[PDB]
Amino acid sequence: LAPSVVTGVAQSSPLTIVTNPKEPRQPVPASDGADYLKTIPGFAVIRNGGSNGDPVLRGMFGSRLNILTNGGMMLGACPNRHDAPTSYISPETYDKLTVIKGPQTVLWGPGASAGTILFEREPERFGELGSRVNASLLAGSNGRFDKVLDAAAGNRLGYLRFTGNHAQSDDYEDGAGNTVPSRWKKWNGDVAVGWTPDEDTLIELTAGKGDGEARYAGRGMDGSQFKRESLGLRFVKSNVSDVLEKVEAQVYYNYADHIMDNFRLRTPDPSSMMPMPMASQVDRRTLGGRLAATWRWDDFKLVTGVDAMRNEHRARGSKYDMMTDYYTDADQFPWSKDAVFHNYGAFGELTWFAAERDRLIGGLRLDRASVKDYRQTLKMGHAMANPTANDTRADTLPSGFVRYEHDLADSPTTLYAGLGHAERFPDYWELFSPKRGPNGSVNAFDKIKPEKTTQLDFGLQYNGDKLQAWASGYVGVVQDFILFSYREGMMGSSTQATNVDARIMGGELGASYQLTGNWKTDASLAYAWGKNSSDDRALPQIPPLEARFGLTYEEGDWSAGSLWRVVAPQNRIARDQGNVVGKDFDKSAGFGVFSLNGAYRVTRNVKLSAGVDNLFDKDYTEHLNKAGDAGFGFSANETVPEPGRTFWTKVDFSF
Ligand SMILES: [Cu+2]
Repeated sequence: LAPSVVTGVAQSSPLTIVTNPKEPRQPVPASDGADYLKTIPGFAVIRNGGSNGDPVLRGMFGSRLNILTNGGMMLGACPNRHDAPTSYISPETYDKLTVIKGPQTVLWGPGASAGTILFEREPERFGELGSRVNASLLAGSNGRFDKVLDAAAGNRLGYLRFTGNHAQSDDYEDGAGNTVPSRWKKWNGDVAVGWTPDEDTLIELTAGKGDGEARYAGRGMDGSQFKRESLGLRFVKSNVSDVLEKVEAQVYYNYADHIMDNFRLRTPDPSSMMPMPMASQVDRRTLGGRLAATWRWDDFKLVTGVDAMRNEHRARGSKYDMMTDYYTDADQFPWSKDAVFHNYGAFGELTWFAAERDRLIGGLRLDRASVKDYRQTLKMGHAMANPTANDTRADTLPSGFVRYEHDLADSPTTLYAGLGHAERFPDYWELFSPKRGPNGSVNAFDKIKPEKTTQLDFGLQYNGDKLQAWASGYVGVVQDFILFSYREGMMGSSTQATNVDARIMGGELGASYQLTGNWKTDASLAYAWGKNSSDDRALPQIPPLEARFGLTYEEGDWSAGSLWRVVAPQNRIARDQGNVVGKDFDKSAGFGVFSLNGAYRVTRNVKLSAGVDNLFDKDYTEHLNKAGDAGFGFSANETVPEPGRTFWTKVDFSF
């Protein structure tokens, strides 16, 4: 019953991790989605600044990760992924965070080859008139102040819910004494209205908005605006018939309106190729929906349904009169539409409960994806017609998987093995951001092929008395892996997208052990590996081997913890290759980082927790972090350092 700080999350069932994002986390997150994944083994984060990192799963980047919020897809608008999908998520305002590793589900949309990440809120459960309140406050080094409110009220027939947050921090320092360009500020407000006419029926309306800003040590521009607008309608109908367990219907609308520039959170770099003030505004409008039936009978469960999605991207930019020194801000010009995506899919998942110790799960999905290029012109020179203006392209993509789970006779042990095949239609960033496409093509839009992934997942759960253990491995091949290559060319830096063939393997494992009634210990390991077979060399942007060691003492109302994080050097690199955000250049040094936490239950409604992160003020950087920008003093290919010693205190309220 004793409160504690979360430093790692175990895998609680085959391929699946479930955690409550409201619990304090001990390397302390910057109020974004990527940081709350740092505690799940297998995740690493490309750091841009103090917040809004870009999540990598088993070395896989971007849309290979399927990231949903309440069942819906929120997509960013920045062509450089300043505003990756997790940058809009404040996890403390959600109730549950679920990760499913590998291409092992078809229920949640197309293309999820690396895994599926689901932030969800539970519907209120009032049976009579009442209210509940959850809230938290966090105070830390470098002006870190966070504020969270989750209030609801209702009765048997319906409810109203408000969740909200305001979070901010000044620039932090690395372990060498340097101020890193990294301040950020986030806020969210979301309302939910629930109608429960009877216990077999729920209809929920949601709407919310947020905004933010972030300074980016690792970019030429900062994010001065991360506007989000969200609308959602959900309908869940239970026990419809004796076999129809559940019908689910859902629509959602998500809008992102992002501004980056070189003059609101920094000064233009005189020595750079942007000495004049310069702003770029972009937006993304996403409309999608889902309809799913769940059937149960005999020893079988069948989930069947369809989904659909449309999204639209537009941009406009500022102007600088070199003669007048007159600046015309981006909002003075009309939006120019540049891209529209569509997807429609049908999916089905069948489970056979053979006997009591054996489960077979099989899933299939057929997707129809299309995209239209609306760029009339391309942006060295301002000229350039666009060769594929108003062109469309489409494909039809089947995906599926089979998984066997066997429960042992003489132990609390589950073994599993799965084969998955996933096909992903290319990203906005894979089609529109590359300066060049494959050789001989007119552009990336016209030629880049869908990515096709075939992977074996396997592993085991041990749910013992004093020992809790789990392991999960994977071997896989990727046909037409979409890879970025970087060139200088005096123009600046310029990117080419190509398709290559890849081999991947890796795994995660971890154990929890109750030493005594007060002492517990846990460890985890994560490894990922990648080879570019077409070019006979290593895949880029693969995080090195990582281990975590934790030790906790609990005693009635309080606990104390310590944590060692140890990561090996990454000597497997592919220089000047990567994705749309980052590229490899050097082998990384290994490092160790040490942290302490504690927690105290003051009462049943208020608990306190506190941590020191990186106690020894280690100066270090991660393999995947962005190179620092020359305008901030960084040498060439020197990557953004991680924070030095950091103190924080948190008070959680539950009424
Ligand atoms: Cu941007």
